[PDB]
Amino acid sequence: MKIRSPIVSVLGTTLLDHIRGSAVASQHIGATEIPMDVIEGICGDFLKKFSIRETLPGLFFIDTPGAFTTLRKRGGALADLAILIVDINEGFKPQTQEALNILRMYRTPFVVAANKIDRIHGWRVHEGRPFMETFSKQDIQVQQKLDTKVYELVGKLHEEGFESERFDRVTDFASQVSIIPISAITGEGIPELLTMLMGLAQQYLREQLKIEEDSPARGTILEVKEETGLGMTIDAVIYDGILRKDDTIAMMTSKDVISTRIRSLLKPRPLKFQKVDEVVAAAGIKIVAPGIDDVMAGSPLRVVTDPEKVREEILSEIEDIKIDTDEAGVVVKADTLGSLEAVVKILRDMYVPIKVADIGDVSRRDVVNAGIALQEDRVYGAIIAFNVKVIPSAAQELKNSDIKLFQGNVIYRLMEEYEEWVRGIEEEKKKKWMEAIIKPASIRLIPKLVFRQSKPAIGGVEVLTGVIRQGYPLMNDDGETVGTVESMQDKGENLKSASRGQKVAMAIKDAVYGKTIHEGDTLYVDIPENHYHILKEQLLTDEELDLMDKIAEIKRKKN
Repeated sequence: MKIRSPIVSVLGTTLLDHIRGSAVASQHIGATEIPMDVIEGICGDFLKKFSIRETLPGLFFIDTPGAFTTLRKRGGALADLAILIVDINEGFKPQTQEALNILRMYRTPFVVAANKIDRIHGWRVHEGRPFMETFSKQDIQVQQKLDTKVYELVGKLHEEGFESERFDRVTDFASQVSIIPISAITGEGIPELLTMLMGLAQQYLREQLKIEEDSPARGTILEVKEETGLGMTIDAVIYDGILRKDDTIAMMTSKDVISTRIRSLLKPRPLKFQKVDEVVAAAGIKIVAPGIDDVMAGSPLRVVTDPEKVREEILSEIEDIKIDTDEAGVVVKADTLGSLEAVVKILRDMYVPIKVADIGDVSRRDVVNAGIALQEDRVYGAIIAFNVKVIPSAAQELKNSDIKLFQGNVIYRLMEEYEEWVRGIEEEKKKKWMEAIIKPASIRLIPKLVFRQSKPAIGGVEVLTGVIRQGYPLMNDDGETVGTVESMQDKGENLKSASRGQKVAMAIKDAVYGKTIHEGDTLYVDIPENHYHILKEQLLTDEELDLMDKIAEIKRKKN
C-alpha cells in the first residue's frame, strides 16, 4: 500500500505552463506532476506548518481546464482538490457559477486563484515572488485597488452561498473559500496558491490517497482520440493500482462493456511519445489497443481479473447514470457521460424523479416518453437537454405542446429555468383546483325590483363581498337554506360570475319572495363545512376574510 499524490483539477493554461516551467527550471499524458521537493522549493517556510508534506509524492494536476465532469470515478469526481480560476479584473462570469455549482455539488475542496493581478493599473511585476512579498512592494493605492476587486469577488461568492476571504485573512479554513491573488503569466502568488492546496490536503485528505500499488489498475478514460501513426488511442488517468503493457482492460462503449489487450502504453518524451512497460496509480497515460473507437469518455477503466465481476461492476456504475424506467417522469439528455451524471445528480438532488437519462441528441422516443410521463403531472412532461441538439425526427413529433423542452450549454440556467417553469405550472394548478371551491360571497336583495316571485324567484341583486357564481347555494341570516343561484344578468350581459358592487338581475331556484326570501335581505353563500376548512392553503381579499368569519358565526349558531 502507498499514499498517492492528490489529483487536482483546474476549473475556470499558463497556470500549468508557468508551473511546468517552475519545476523544469530545476511526464504524463493529459497531466503534470509537481514532485513534493519542487513544491517545497517554491513554497518557502510557509509549507512547514503542514505535516502531510512529509508523506505525499507531490501534486498531480489534470491538464483539463473546465471537463472535470469527465474526470469522474464511481460516485463523482476523480479530483481530490481543485483550483477555481477567476479573473480578478473581470470578476465573476457564467462559467464561474457553473464551476462553483459543480464543485459544491461534488463536495470537492477548492481554492480560488484570482488571476491577472499584473493587469491592475499601476501594478509593478516582481517575477515569481510570493503574493505577500509582491503585494507589499506595490503603491498604497494599487494595494487598495486589488483589495477592492478581491472584496467584489467575496461579494459574489456570498450571493452564491460561499463565505470566503483573501487567504491570509481567512478565519476557519474549513468553511471559507481562500482566495489567492495571482498572475499565471508572472510567477506572482503561485507559492501561496500551492501552499493553500497543501493546506486543503492537510485538512481533508487521508484514506482517499491510499492505493494498493500492486492491485489491478483502476482508472478513468478522459479522451478517445486518433493519433498519427497509431489510430484510435485512449488517454486515461490511473488512480489506483498498476497498469501493464500486456494487460486486458474493460471499459464501457455506448452499447456494451468491452475489453481489449493493450499493445502499447505511451507517455510524453522525458527531459513524440515514449513507450513504457507499466504505470502506477498517480498516472496519466495514452493507450494503444484494437477494438476501441466507440469507447465513452468518462467511462471507468479496469484491468481485467475476472471478466464477469469486472463486467457487472462496470455495468452497475453506468446503470446509475442511465435510467430507462417507466414510472416517475422527466427525461434528461446530456452530450457526455460526465455531464449526464452531473445533471442527474443535481436533479436527483432536487428530489425530482427521472424517467430517462442518456447521451445524445433528443429523439422521437424521448418525446414519446416525456409524454408517457406527462400523463401524470405535467411537471414531468419536460425534456432537459444539456449541450445536445434536437433531431429533426423529434423536433416535429414534438410540435404538439404539453412537453416543455429546456435547451442550453449551461447547467444551472437550465435548472433555474426548470424550477421557475415548475413554479408557474405549480401556481397554475392550485388555481385550477380553486375554482372547484365555493368561495365566500355576500348578496343583498335590492328592494322594489322583483320580476318574479316563485318558479325561479327573480330579483335585482347587489354583490356585497366576494364573487357569487352560478350554482352557488344561498342561505338565510340564520343559516336556513333559501335557494340556489340559477342565473344572472348584468344589464344585458348573461353572467355566471359577479363581484364587487356589481348589481344584476338574479334568478334564484327554490326561493320565494315574501316567504323564503325578502327584499332588503342579505343572503350568504352556503359554503360546505369541508370547503370552509380549506381556508388553509386557500387564503382572499380583506373582505372575503371578514365575510368567511361571518358565514362561520352564522352557521356556528347550529354547530
